[PDB]
Amino acid sequence: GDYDYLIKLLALGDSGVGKTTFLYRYTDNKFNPKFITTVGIDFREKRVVYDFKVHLQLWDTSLTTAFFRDAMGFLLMFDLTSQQSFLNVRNWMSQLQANAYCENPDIVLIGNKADLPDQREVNERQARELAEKYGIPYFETSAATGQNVEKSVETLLDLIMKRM
Ligand SMILES: Nc1nc2c(ncn2[C@@H]2O[C@H](COP(=O)(O)OP(=O)(O)O)[C@@H](O)[C@H]2O)c(=O)[nH]1
Repeated sequence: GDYDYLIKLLALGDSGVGKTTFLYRYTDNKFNPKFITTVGIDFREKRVVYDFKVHLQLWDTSLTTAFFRDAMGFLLMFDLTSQQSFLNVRNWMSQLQANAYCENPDIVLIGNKADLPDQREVNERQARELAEKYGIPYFETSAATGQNVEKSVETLLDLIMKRM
C-alpha cells in the first residue's frame, strides 16, 4: 500500500449482463462497504385524536447521484446473448451523461457473455457501430472465462489518464 492515485470506475447496465461477476473476476474477494448516510426528508405534524394526542410523520416517493459521484470512467455493459440489453445501452448512456462529471466522460463498451455464441443475439458489427457512433472503444468480454476482462478496464484506465 504505497501508490499515488485513487480513481473511481462505474459499471452500468441491465440486471443480468454480468457486472457483479465481471468485477469479481477482474478483482477477487472484496466484500467491503464504502459508506455514508443518506437523506430522507419527511414532513411531520402534531394531530389530536380523541377516541389521545398523536405526533405523525409524512413520507413520500437518491443514491444514484452518489454512484456517478466521482466515477472517472464507465463500463457500459450489455449481454451479448440479449438483443434487449443492447438496445438499453441507448438509455443507460442517456442517464450516464445526465449524472457524470462531464458531458462525454470515458466509456468503454462491454459486450459480455461472449462465451455463449450459441445464445448470441447481438452481432459484432452492431456493437462496433454504436461504439463508433459514440466514438469509444468496444470490447467483447466474458466474466466466466476472463476474455478481455482486464484489457477492457485497462483501455478505460489508460483513457482516463489523458490530462492537459
Ligand atoms: N457464461 C457467462 N455467464 C455470466 C457472465 N457474466 C455473468 N454471467 C452470469 O449471469 C448471471 C447474473 O449476472 P450477474 O453479474 O451476477 O448480475 P449483474 O451484475 O446484474 O449483471 C450469473 O448467474 C452469472 O453466472 C459471462 O461473461 N459469461
